[PDB]
Amino acid sequence: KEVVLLDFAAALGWLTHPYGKGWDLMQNIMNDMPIYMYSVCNVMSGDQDNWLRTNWVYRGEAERIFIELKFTVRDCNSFPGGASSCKETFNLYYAESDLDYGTNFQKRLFTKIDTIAPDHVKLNVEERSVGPLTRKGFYLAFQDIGACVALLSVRVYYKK
Amino acid sequence: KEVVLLDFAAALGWLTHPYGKGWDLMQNIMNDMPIYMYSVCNVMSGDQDNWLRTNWVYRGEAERIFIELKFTVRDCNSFPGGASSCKETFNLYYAESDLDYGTNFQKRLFTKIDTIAPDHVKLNVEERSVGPLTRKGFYLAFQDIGACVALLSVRVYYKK
Repeated sequence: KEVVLLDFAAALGWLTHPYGKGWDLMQNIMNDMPIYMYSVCNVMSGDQDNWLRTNWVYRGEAERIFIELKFTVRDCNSFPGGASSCKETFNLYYAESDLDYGTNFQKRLFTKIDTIAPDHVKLNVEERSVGPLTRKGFYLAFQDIGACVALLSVRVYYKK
Repeated sequence: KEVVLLDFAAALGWLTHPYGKGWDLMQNIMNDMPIYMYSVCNVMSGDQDNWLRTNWVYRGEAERIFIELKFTVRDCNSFPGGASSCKETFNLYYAESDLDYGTNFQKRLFTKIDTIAPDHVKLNVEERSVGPLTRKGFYLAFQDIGACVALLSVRVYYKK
């Protein structure tokens, strides 16, 4: 039985560091129900280190969590003239905590789970897992290093 | 050889009728390069008839055009309490013209190509074609009938 801890597409207050110039919330709030997506596309600028951090998530009885990501990646060749700093990967991180950090964030406190690879707008579904988890809760975070990516769905579950 | 006539994700002025309450432009314009997507999610309201129309596209020497769509669909069961009017399909239309209609649009002047089916946020790639085309140009259009859908990529090409 999959027990869902987090389902982004189904409804957040996610932290972006930097705010504005890094990951950006895309939204349609003009219809019956909202569509939200975080994206980033600083493929020209170099030295990108853009962070997106989920809300705090309760661990409950989970020991191994599964993280399912759906996302687009635009290929670096599709940017005219060359995008020499463009990447087609991004990184998946997490941190455990017995307490809500609120808006406090430091990338150095997070532990890498994996580089996420796609293997001209390419659709992707990737799943990773991590455990054992032991604390009251945890955060996930996404580090962008200069890719052009829209996050469509983030689902975290464990198996009971 | 595929000759590309339209590539939405790679950069529009697309018409929405209705404007605001129908298809909505989602955008990230805060980074080096833009990410744009049209979406719609009026799954609660009933009697939806929302239109999104491309720019005018030159036919050139194309006779049969291929239309490649990438998109998400959120399942109707994922809306709590029941979404009795929710759909998981949308329709693909086109119209030929020797002249630019500008912002003029009438749905009755367009011809259906197909219902697009996906077969909780599901990723999709669908391709359809249509021809023979014979006029100076054409428009594509997307009719939403009450689904929750984000259009990620629209590519139109012909084979030379």
